Amino acid sequence: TDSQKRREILSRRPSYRKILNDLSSDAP
Amino acid sequence: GVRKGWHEHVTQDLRSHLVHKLVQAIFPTPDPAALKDRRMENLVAYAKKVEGDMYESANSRDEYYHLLAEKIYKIQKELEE
Repeated sequence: TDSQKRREILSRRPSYRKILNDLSSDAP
Repeated sequence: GVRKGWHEHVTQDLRSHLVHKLVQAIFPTPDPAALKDRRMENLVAYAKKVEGDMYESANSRDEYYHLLAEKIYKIQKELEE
């Protein structure tokens, strides 16, 4: 629920996606 | 079994890196020596607690990833900004 809310809202703010991508690229 | 099975895909190296990533995202470490300062040490400790907590909550590496990157986001976009 809180998961869904945070994800849903932050998905509307792509800096979150950039952080995801960066985390994936940086951390093995 | 174990930490919801997925454990095997996240070795201590990856954990340590993720802790480092959290630390850096919270406070951009200028040089490793900085970690020796209690100020930084506290952030390192907090990062480990967070990382561990997330690990012991997430039922998948995907969820764990979401929560970690989300945490980073919040700490900047929610907290300061």
